[PDB]
Amino acid sequence: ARGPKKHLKRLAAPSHWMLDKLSGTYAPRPSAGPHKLRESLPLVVFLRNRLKYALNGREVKAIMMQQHVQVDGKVRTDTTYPAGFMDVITLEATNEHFRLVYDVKGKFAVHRISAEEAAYKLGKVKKVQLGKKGVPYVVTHDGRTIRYPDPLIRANDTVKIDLATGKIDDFIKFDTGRLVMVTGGRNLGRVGVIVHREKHEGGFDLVHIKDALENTFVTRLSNVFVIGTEAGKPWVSLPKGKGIKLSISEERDRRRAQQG
Amino acid sequence: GISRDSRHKRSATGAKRAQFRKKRKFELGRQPANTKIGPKRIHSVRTRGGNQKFRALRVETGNFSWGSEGVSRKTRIAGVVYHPSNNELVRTNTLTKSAVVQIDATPFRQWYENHYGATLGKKKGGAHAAHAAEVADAKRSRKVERKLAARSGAAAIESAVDSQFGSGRLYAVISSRPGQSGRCDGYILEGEELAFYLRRLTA
Amino acid sequence: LTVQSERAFQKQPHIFTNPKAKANKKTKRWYKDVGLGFKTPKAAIEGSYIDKKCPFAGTVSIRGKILTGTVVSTKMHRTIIIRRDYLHYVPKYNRYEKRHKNVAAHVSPAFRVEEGDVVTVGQCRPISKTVRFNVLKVSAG
RNA sequence: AACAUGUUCUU
RNA sequence: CCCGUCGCUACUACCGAUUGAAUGGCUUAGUGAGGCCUCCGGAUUGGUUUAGGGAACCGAGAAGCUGGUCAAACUUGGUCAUUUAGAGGAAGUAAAAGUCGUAACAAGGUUUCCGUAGGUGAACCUGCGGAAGGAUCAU
RNA sequence: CGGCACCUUACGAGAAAUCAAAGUCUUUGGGUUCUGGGGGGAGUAUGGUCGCAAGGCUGAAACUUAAAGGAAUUGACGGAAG
RNA sequence: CCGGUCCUGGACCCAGCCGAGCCUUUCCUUCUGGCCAGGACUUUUACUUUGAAAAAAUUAGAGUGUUCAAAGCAGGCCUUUGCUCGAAUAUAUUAGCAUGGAAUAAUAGAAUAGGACGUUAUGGUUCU
RNA sequence: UAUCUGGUUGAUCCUGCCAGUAGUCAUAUGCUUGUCUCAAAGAUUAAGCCAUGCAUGUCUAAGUAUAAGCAAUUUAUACAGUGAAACUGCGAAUGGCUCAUUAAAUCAGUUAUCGUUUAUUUGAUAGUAUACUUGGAUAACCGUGGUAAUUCUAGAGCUAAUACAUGCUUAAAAUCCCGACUGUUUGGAAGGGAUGUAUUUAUUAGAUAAAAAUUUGAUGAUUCAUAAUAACUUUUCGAAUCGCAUGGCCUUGUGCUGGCGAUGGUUCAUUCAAAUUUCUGCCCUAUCAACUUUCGAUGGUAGGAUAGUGGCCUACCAUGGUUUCAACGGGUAACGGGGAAUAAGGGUUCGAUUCCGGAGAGGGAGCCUGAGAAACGGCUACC
RNA sequence: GAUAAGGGAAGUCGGCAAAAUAGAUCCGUAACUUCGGGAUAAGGAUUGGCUCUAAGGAUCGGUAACGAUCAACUUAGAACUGGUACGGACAAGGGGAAUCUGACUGUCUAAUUAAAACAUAGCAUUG
Ligand SMILES: CN[C@@H]1[C@@H](O)[C@@H](O[C@@H]2[C@@H](O)[C@H](O[C@H]3O[C@H]([C@@H](C)O)[C@@H](O)[C@H](O)[C@H]3N)[C@@H](N)C[C@H]2N)OC[C@]1(C)O
Ligand SMILES: CN[C@@H]1[C@@H](O)[C@@H](O[C@@H]2[C@@H](O)[C@H](O[C@H]3O[C@H]([C@@H](C)O)[C@@H](O)[C@H](O)[C@H]3N)[C@@H](N)C[C@H]2N)OC[C@]1(C)O
Repeated sequence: ARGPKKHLKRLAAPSHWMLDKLSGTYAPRPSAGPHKLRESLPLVVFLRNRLKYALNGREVKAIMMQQHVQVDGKVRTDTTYPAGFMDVITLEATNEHFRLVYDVKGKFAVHRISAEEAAYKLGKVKKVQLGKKGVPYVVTHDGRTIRYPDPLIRANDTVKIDLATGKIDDFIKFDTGRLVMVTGGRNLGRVGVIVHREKHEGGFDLVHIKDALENTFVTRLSNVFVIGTEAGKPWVSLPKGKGIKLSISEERDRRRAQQG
Repeated sequence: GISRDSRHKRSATGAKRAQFRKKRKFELGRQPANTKIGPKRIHSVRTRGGNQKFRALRVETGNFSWGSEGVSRKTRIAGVVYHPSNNELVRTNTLTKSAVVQIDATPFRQWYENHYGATLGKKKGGAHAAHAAEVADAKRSRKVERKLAARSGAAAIESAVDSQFGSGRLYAVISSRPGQSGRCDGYILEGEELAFYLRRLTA
Repeated sequence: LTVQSERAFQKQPHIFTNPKAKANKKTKRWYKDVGLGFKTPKAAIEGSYIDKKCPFAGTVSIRGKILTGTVVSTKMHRTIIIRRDYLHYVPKYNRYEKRHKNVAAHVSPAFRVEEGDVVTVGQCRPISKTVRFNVLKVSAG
């Protein structure tokens, strides 16, 4: 087709953006950036369709042209910036902070956080190898590259990064017993804890997990995001629900119970 | 133009395929360089992605390696004496990869004499004996004499390689691709491969 | 079977036999393990054949799909065609029909294959117009 | 032994 | 009740001299625009930069020239497919009350029918073998 | 034990005539081959193929049409019988 | 049945279903560290179970006085300088991937023995 | 709602079709037509032909301003504000339209790249063994014009850069090769070179089965990454750019210095893409049974070409490859799919068309530019 | 016995006469058919010189798959080259669509007729 597409049709936009059908023909097309097109949430969606801070995209343009909006602390003006998993969005003018986290229903809930909290994030180790001049580095899930990591770090490990200096604070080894959070699949948004991992050479590795309530659920290894060291201790704040799935009758019961 | 697509060919069953689309630029070919031996002329080619290739149309000199000795020098190419794929390239001295060529043996001779102190050729004529007597009676300081002694023992080389040093031209194989890189580089023939090509040549 | 039976010299790439190094005055031979649990044959390691398309003594890697089938021709130099039988389900009649496909695969001279035998073939890079597979294991016919 | 034929259309 | 030829009319399709015609595809051979590569060329131009008047020798270089390569397109021939004219010929079907006979339905007045072969205005007749779907389930 | 048949019955089958299979089939599945899809046009035309020929095998379409057909019932008729 | 009744609650008997483990001549890989985690081997298939994943829109379907409805994915709250549940769920699976089972239907095996075991059998020849 | 009814006969029971009946996001047509919400709309025949107008442009404080353009006198006799033109940069390869071609092709699910290119984005990332900052061109502009005519341009005179070409500003210790003298059983030494990163070739690291008589990454897997040696290159680039604030130190010189930024740059990573690619799955047709292989058909070796694999092409060689499990050929009133209509169940029929994939821009072919096009609101040629 | 601008059978009873074709290699070849043919159907391409390359043998001598020596003209390919020539003289088919007629090869009017006439195999009749 002669070259790269620059438009995204509304019906072809990822469903986890909850874009209404009849608004118009097109959808925001997330720019090339740190996260994949499909597994990211562009800033215009975050700052318009979630927070209702803007009535439309022109006012989104105006808001970001005034250095208000920040991603991972740095200032961004790209209206279609592909904000993704673990990203921290700072709004100093409103005195408000956020972190993109998968709510259990499968989306990015509006997760408010504190200023002290809005200064770090987490990163899965894609690979570890030597660059030029023999210097070792590890690649994270957000396109960040860090040189001179701990000589023990391997793939599938989570690291803590400070959003100011880009430095690594502390990390996690991947093994049985780790609190995690599924990154894709049908088990999206739910928080579990590693039970077992089954290794298929040449294939796709399988990992067995368990929620706080006893539920064993398997998932592709590539969708496992370690979020802690043990059960009950995440390294970030969790949304209203703590990542446990509730059946439709359960939620209906709870809605009736709450409303009287 | 020239194309590399597979759609113009018959299926493995033997069916004649129908036209699918017009020719695409991402499947082009180009003209062979047909590199020759002469004064250097190198033309750049703009390729896909903004990269560059170099069509060696004519080359004088190439960087050749004596593999065993761990040394390589920028000699000059005399001619083409054998090509595995077509005798038309040897008959017209066309340089491509894997062409058997003769190079100037002179710079390797200088390196041999300077790094060791012995000489090659081994022929016992007039000029050969005169140069041998000159080399054996050269002026060497005591520390250079001792470092050359530390380089002794392994001084002698295989009988086929040094025998050819009588003519000042060795046998080599082109290892570079002159049409792709603009370099005409290679390595000296040695051992089993050398015996194979000599058997092919003298015949 | 003569190893140097061409108009060119047959050798493995960048495997140099320094004819005066120390003591191993033999034609050095390289190989690899193809992975996935498959055994490197002994005729590949202590052998003399030269095959740029050998999974073990050549530069092709195995990756993708692993297939098995019955050999129906060895009438080609160093490649075979295997026959994979299968059943195709036709939902309207709730029944099956017997269907087959022919696959061409490279067979290293490390193996001794003949018509009637079951092979396992691993996928490699396209190494011919029709060949994308490569014999890895041979069983009795 | 002989013996061919029966305008059209209904109620 | 009913069969075929024959007579008037209408419609459909078939065969048919015309080496008929037209349209569309594929293709041998012949010619071949143009680009690209290559090869020299050298209008022009700045000096690798240096010379008492400037004489060398550096660089850049247009038109054009050589040989290739891809190859539109035209002519010729071939082939394939699809429409289509045609003297005349031979069918089919339809259409209240035209002609000739009466083949079948009753043992339909020579039981009927099948295959084959001859004959004849027409239905049909005759020979050889077969069937009962017979006019005999039987002496 | 095998065979050519026959008689009675009708549980059963069938539109019936009838059927020991034409039964064990809406309570619908033992294996398997071939053939048909209203009546004509037509086993015609065309192409192919076999044949010495006569012909055999393969085999359409346009068009036309409301029935054609099967088995039985009552009557009528018979150059049928009593 | 205790009955223990606030629809529902515990040890005991009764039976019923889905399961496990041992023992019966006994299948159910095998070593190392020392009920997991790194080595050495595996007769092939069909079939069936379960799962990973599988674009929205459309379909089926939960919530919503678009005044109804088709629809849409919204909206509702003492009336705020705010607070708020949401944007469900199944369907997809011929082919590929992973997985439990061993009925049904195949395939292989020891017959000129060229057969199986000898763990720490015995001897010999090679390699690392 | 898992349903039938009329028609052969004097009457009957059947076969069997014709007819009736209901739906269609299925099209046309007739008649008729008050209100509201929603809404398809030159696909079908002609991917036939098209008058006219519009559909792609683009400037921030941060590339280049003597408009002989506009405003006023101002922290500005180098300019400083606004703002034409032009140079430079970027975009124009997206979108939108259509369904002609196309039947293992496209496409769908599923794979692969240990088989490649990738502007941009986002991470990183280079002190390498005249410098108070080098040159010369041209546009814009005034000026003479030529053609019937076009988004045609020629002579002449200026003049710029983030345009074009050139070129230094520089650490620290250390390693290696050559080595005149010199110590003297094998030392020191003057003096020469290479130090980065790109390029090409060759050769070495890149190890990890458990006890006697040292450091080393990843993968299922590599000749992987990375590193070293010797050499190679019509030498890649390791910043001669720009805006606002103007600070601090005095050894007071238009001194040494240093804040947010613009833009740019090599390599790797990432992201957006692309190109190939595995397995299985397409309608009718035998009045299509053999097809392919001259001139590549199936395979092998070597090369050439490509971004890269590969008969992609060439040379030599072998004689192979597909097929009744339907090859090959022919038809399609055939773009594929998500889907649509009807629906007891099983099915039947439709899908040009709101999303995804492909293909095309009258027909054919060939190219330029560019990261990306065989582009047509780009060029070239033929019809 | 030759040649001829443009036209190309308009000449003539009639293409009479002349022209055109022609060797060899490679390609390609219809109807019809007694299946043998038709067929050189039709219709295309190539061909010189020079310099090379490859293939095809004989006799001796013990994985001899080798060496030594000898030897004939055929075939195929490539580079170069010229006023694009080249079966360079010579030699050497024009072709196609049909009708009448005799099957065919063969035979006769020496000295105006070569034919459709005679013969023929096949078929029948007669003694
Ligand atoms: C000379 N032989 C003839 C034979 O040719 C043929 O005759 C046909 C005859 O069948 C045709 O007759 C046809 O058409 C006629 C027409 C009145 O419609 C009708 O009789 C009927 O439809 C049909 N049979 C007629 N039209 C031509 C004859 N040669 O059949 C009869 C025959 C006597 O044997
Ligand atoms: C039964 N056989 C018949 C034969 O008898 C004959 O029948 C004709 C029939 O065709 C005539 O009838 C025909 O012609 C008339 C008119 C044009 O004359 C038409 O109106 C009528 O529809 C048509 N069928 C009829 N009038 C007399 C019969 N004998 O017609 C030929 C035939 C079919 O073979």
